[PDB]
Amino acid sequence: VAKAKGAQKTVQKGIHNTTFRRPKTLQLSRKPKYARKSVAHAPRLDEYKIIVNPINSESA
Amino acid sequence: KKKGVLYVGRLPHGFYEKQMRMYFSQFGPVLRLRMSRNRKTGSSKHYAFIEFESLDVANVVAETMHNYLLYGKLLQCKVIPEDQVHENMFKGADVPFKRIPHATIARLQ
Repeated sequence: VAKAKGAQKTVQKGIHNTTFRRPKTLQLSRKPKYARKSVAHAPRLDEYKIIVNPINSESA
Repeated sequence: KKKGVLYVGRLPHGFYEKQMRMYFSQFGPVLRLRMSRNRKTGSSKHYAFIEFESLDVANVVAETMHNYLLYGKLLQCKVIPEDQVHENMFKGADVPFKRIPHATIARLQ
């Protein structure tokens, strides 16, 4: 009788039937609609601001 | 052990002797099967009696296909106890029923 009890009785009720780390998930990169600064600032330390003055002291 | 006999009622047009045998076989082996048919034209009476080797197998079907909505028909099957089973529910069972062409044989005769 077990022939029909299993896989003939339950087929009529459906035939198809160590540690955990957070999985890696697709981390997208920024694609801003607006660049947050209109005009990129001109360089802040160039030659004409690095060298300010020569010293002409007696040791110099 | 004990010869289980089963009745099936409200047969959809098509659920005939072969179709039932190839269906109930996977439930379990079926020995003697007859389906009541018209005496004259051999048309279906839409109810059949089947036998199972064990009443336990015979009662298996009675709790699944009972009230089985099929093609708009509610199949009626339940175990018929052996006290009132007659001798020949399976007289001519598993035999292609003979429908004789009464009209044509009359014209030839």
